[PDB]
Amino acid sequence: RLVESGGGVVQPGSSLRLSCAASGFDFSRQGMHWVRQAPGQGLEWVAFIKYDGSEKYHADSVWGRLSISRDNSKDTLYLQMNSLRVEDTATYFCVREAGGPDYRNGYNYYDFYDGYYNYHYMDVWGKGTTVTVSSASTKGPSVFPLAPSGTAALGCLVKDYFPEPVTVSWNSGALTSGVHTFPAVLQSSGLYSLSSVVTVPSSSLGTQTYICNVNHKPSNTKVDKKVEP
Amino acid sequence: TLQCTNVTNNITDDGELKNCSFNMTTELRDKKQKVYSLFYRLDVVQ
Amino acid sequence: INSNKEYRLINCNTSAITQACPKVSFEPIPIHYCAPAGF
Amino acid sequence: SALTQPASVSGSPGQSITISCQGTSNDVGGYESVSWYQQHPGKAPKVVIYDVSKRPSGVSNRFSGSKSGNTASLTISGLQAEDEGDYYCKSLTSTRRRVFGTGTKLTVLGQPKAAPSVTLFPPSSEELQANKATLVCLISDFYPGAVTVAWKADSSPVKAGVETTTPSKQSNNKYAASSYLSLTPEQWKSHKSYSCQVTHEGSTVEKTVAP
Repeated sequence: RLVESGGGVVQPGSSLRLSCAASGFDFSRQGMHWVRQAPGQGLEWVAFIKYDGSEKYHADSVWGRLSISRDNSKDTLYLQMNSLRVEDTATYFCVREAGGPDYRNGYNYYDFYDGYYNYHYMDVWGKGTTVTVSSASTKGPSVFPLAPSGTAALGCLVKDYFPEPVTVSWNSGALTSGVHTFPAVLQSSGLYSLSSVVTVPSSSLGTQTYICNVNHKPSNTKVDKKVEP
Repeated sequence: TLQCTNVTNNITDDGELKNCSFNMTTELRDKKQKVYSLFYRLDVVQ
Repeated sequence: INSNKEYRLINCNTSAITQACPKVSFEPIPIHYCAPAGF
Repeated sequence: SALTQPASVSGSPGQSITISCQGTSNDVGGYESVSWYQQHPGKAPKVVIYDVSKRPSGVSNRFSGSKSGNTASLTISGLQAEDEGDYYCKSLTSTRRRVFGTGTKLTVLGQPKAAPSVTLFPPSSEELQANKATLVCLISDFYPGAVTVAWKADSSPVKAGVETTTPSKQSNNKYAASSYLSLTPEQWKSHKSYSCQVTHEGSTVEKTVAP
């Protein structure tokens, strides 16, 4: 049983220490990895360590920023994450790959005094501790009533807010037909930019009132923007 | 079979002591032992 | 020793174990201790 | 440097498919240690293949693996819905580090394939007076969701200041995604026109806007 911990929502330029607390086996004679994963991305590999901790291999995307360390006595791995940046917004797993339990000539050879080896894979894999390096803070959204160019569809552009979510209803919830509640990006300043528009026919463009009720929750900024061409 | 190394010193030789890692056995007849010991050159041969 | 639990004998880490063969018994047999001449 | 995988595969249920992982002779072509990982949304990866041919206890016999040269392949026979997920290969390298594939999003196919609807919005006048400009390329109603987005100022490719979402699911059983283009008002007015080219399943749809 691995306890992948230590992560959190931090800033670029900060520092942090992770923890892969290990039970269910002998961590003291088993080499481990850190393995990160940006949200919705591939497994960006981090760093390998020896079964006692002298070797500290690293991917050069994390090196020497996210330095792997361990304590054999504590049965706990660590990732000394230094000088953090936006690429550390990721989910940090704990992975064993090397080694074999040296069953040779029909007998269990072991190294120093009947330890456990690495087993070419894991009995239980990494859960993933999440470091989330964003840049912005609690900021109200800049909501813009999208001028429609049949279906010349319109809506509201919920721009420049952090963090998640905005709960954009329409006309105090009276309008719901056609609401494309579409997800929020991570833009350059750390803020978010979605558009939970309502796709309407071209007849009621401004005739129907379109008050997007953009309740950003961490900034408490309910922006009401009537939509017209 | 003993896997041994010239003992740790800073050059200025020309050893005789070896760091010898070998697979050994324990009191429990099934499980075995991996140990290291230091031997004089006169007790072994390659 | 620390799936199902595994066990090992108690003497394994102490003393070489033998077994008294079933022919030989343990039954206490009355013994008369005797002394030689001059004693 | 990542091991190269195809961004996505797809297949009808019962279909057999293959994913390729192409490394160098110092990782994939240099060792037998190639292993393969399956990942579901919000869950941690699980190893479906190891030592390049081998299945870990509990894995279906529908999963096989192989290696030719510097390219190792995972092959899934008889796709069932539950095979849908992202697939990553891991390799060992000459310096004894580990490296992962770029990943593959595999879609077992619910419904028939569908192409994207593309809407492009010119920068709002409220934003232009704010001394900023942004182009909004909105993509919708496609499947399976995987999309290359590409921007062109005039006919020239533009890699500067573009952020794109990961395709997200809609209520209608199709995907959606967006791509935003950051520009200075001068950039917007200076250029002739700006294009959004979405490549889905080898096919590109394009929209265009101009000052």
